[PDB]
Amino acid sequence: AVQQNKPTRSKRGMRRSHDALTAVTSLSVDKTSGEKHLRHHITADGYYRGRKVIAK
Amino acid sequence: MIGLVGKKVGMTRIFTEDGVSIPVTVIEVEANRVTQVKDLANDGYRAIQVTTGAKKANRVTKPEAGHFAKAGVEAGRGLWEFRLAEGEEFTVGQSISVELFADVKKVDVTGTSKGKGFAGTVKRWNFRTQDATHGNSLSHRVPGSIGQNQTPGKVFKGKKMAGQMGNERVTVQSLDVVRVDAERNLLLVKGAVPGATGSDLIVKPAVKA
Amino acid sequence: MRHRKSGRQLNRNSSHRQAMFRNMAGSLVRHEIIKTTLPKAKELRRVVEPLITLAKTDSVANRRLAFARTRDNEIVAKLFNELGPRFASRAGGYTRILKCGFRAGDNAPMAYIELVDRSE
Amino acid sequence: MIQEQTMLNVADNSGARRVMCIKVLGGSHRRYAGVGDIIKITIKEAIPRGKVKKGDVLKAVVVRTKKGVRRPDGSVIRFDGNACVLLNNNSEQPIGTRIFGPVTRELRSEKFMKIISLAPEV
Amino acid sequence: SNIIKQLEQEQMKQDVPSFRPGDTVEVKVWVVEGSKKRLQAFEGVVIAIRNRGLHSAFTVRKISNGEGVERVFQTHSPVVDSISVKRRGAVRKAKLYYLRERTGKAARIKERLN
RNA sequence: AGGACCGAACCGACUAAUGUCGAAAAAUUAGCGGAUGACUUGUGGCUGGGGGUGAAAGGCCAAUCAAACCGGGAGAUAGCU
RNA sequence: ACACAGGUGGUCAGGUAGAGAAUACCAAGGCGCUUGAGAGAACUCGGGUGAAGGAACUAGGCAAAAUGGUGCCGUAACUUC
RNA sequence: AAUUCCUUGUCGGGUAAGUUCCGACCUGCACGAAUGGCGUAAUGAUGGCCAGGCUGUCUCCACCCGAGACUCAGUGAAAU
RNA sequence: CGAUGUCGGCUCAUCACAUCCUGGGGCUGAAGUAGGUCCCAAGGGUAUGGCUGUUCGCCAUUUAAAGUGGUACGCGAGCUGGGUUUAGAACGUCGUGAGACAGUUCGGUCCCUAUCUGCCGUGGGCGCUGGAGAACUGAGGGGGGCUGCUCCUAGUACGAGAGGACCGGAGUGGACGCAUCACUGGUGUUCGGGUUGUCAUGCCAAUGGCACUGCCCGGUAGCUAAAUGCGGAAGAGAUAAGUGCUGAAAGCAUCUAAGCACGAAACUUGCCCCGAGAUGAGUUCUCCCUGACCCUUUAAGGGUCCUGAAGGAACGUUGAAGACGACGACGUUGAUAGGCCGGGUGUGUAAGCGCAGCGAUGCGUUGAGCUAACCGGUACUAAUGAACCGUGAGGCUUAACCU
Repeated sequence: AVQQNKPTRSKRGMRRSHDALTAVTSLSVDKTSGEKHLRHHITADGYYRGRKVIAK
Repeated sequence: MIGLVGKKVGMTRIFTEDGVSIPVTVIEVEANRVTQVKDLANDGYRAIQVTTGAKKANRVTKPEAGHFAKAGVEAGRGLWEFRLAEGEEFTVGQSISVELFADVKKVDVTGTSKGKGFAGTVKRWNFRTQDATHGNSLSHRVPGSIGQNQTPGKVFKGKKMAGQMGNERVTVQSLDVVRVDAERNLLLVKGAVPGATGSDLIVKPAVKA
Repeated sequence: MRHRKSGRQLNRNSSHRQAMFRNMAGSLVRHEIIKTTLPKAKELRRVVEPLITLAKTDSVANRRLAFARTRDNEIVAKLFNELGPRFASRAGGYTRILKCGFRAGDNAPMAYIELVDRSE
Repeated sequence: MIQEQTMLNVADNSGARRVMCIKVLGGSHRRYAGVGDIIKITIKEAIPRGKVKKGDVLKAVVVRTKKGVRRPDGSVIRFDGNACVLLNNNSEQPIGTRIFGPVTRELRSEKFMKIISLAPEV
Repeated sequence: SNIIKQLEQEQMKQDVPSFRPGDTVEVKVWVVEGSKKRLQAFEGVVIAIRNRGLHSAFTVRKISNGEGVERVFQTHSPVVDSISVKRRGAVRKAKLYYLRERTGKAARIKERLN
């Protein structure tokens, strides 16, 4: 249940090929506050689609 | 010859006069319409392309729309096709109905089987269970040996193992048509056809006879 | 293979499961707004919302159910008196779900759940 | 739903009380025997002075199964015990004379007109 | 489904007398013997009722000349012809299976008599 | 009265499963045997290596036993690798 | 060797049910065991249930299932009585 | 036979079918009298065998409840 | 020999043909039926128990048949550990003894998280020559191919008689496989109910918590089988063994050397599935984009500004789709999910209250009350407007047709 020959650098490079972590590459600006936030996510401040929901 | 494209609507039964409770699948078959007709002139084979149902304007793509516009038939979800048999003829737009089957004896149903998902050998290939007692360890339902030894030193292609059961374009044959109701577009067959109620089905005349 | 099934296991044996919803029930009513992981939130609706439907019609019988469920004398008092009449008109949809981010320590997708009224 | 090792009951005054199915007949690897089937049974419990005796090995036909039967309507007829009718191990021809309990309409196959002629029911 | 249901009531028979589990019932069967299309009877207590529209079906247990025989019956089946209630039993459980492991005096059910 | 019976603590360790780079260098879960006695346990003593002790297995003598461990003869000897 | 499911003698020891220090539920009191959130595939561990049949399994009824309490009735071969 | 190689000896019982088992037979390869012989109530986490009960042991497996396995986040080995 | 785990069983098999069955034939000491024996043929099929560690073998009972071998006497990084093959012990036997015996007997730790190949599934990248969307052709590959019995022809042909067909047609079975919950059932710790003990909600009443879901009874949806459908084929081409026609070599004869025709579950098709990464990357239909400018080793070049289309992706609601990806549906122009309304289904006459009774409890109100996933509707809640990716008419040569 163990490796026979030690894999090279070339291999683990290929194994790690798909480990790329894509970023959000998508940012939503509030129509009212003009803040950057995730789509379908209340702003960091706490607004949402114009509304002041969090009240905090 | 060419069949139609129905839809699985559920399963019911018909009590004959004597009480023979013929279990039947209710397959609604709308009026399929021809959109594109292929010929040996271009494609070498003669066939007709049909459609049924309807889509939404917000979900019908530009490429799709133009194709339908070329035929002037409203977009029906999907586009199936049927090979012709040279004893017939067709013209663009024809709203072909379930009328075809009202005369056949047996038909053949094609559809997508239920998606069982990743399934073990016992369920996928009916492998016989190992004894779940008498000292057996951690191997109550595993496949068991899959090769011989050094001589062939490899696993033969085609070997049955665990994997994906379902979603296969299965096909049943020789199914007896029970009764046909053009009134509400009902094709009643005797049997149990593939698919989940609400999943599209291709029906066509029985080949073997 | 859970085809067509419903509910959420939530990595909790049933007795433990019905436990928190009962506890999480009053909290949602006691404070009218709470923070919690999203999957739970979607599930919480399937419990508290039907509870409000119960209270709409005041009756010795109903009150006992509201005590049978939620085992809370107080929420019953908070129900049948305030939450009952306030939602008299709305047909369902007595709750709101807002996505709020991710929990600090374990990247759990928190989300806010609050009563639709939420306005004094 | 009879099979090997099943312990049945005799449906006639044949000469036994309780029997055992040592072999389903007909077809290779046959698994189960139902109402209309011929099975090789031994005898496990005879009546003191019957026409047979403990330890005999002769063919028999079952007549009632706790598993029941199914008709062309969907109905079933579940009995309350597994009962069989003894036969001569060479040429069927039921051994006993009088038959207890009902049997079934699905047993008439022309080689049992003796049987249904005796059944007090169904 | 609109389709199925409209299609269902087509065959569902109407003249079915109401009854409850535990009620002794007389049932007539369209039994046929080659040519002799007879109307055999069958009377046993109802031990379970299933209400699935066209698929509704009950079952009765009769202790006839020997031992018990549990025969189910597709309610809307043409094979059954008539259904007469004989005695309305007073039980308080939908399914009466527990009658199986008891017989005689240990079995006798109560009488409802309103 | 009882090396008496049933059965907890306590003592023991027959069976099965898990575990086997384990939670653990011998345990766990579920059942098993004894349980007023040739019982079991705390504390302190005595017996030491061709010796001890042993209801006796070559068993145990600090995770080590057909001859303990530590140091020294001693860089033993090795027609073998 | 570890913040390790192990091992460590003595003392006190309530309520209800129970023969009982068993056990089930609680009190005083003390904790949720120092990775979590989702999903709800094969497969493995612990479990629950199961039509008809009921040891055909298998080296072997291993394992499970099953029986299980108090009081009265009744109880063989054999026996060192 | 805890002993018998031949041997699954031969006969009887038990089973539809018994190289095991139980009772005899003496042809004791190579039993035998305190390295004890032959019996024996009771006892036994003892060896073999049969019967009742009961059951997923099995025909032949199906469903479900949980803990992993799977994915996201933090930490992060090992044999080779 | 700085390790190749060794019998048997379980599981999974795969190949050969020296063929047990099924198929086709020759001869017969072949009437018929049933056989003997030899030839071609490997598609498919090819037992259940008793006894033993058993392979084997014997026996009981079946079957159309219960094939013979190769595969490290197939298969322990898949299981078992009965046998053998340690340490304990005893019997017989050998030896003065320590001990010894394919002589016997009882007991006796079976480790490994899978890098590579292989294999079963499923994805990402890029290529396919402007890009995009769907639908296909189809090279090639795979699965499947079993057979009994009963009846009719016909008690006919055959035959002293008894017995008893070929060819051909129909029904119904067993085993195997596929699909599906309509029926019969199972499960159904998210549904209803009964009930033991104890604790708590101030107490009664009414409920909840724990005790394997506390123990139980039934049970929707799904899933599933023992349940319910269908399948193997008919037909065609080329043949094997074999039977032939015509016919010389050899005036004859002869199936063959010319020529022509028959002839099997085998082979190629026919039936079903995958499949254009088939780089030989195919075909069809449709949709989208037709702006300026410098630089230069002026080359299928590099660069800047203004535009970014079709479509896609991402996000959210999600699913009879699913390990993750992926796949299907929906995104206010909405039925995608939850809830709500109505219905169904299941459980079985709630609670509260009045009456009779000393009480337990019964009775009326009531087929009520409560109902998971189910069906039909309803925007009440949640699916935000935009942004992100993707461009700005698509090389050279040649030929046939239009300028």
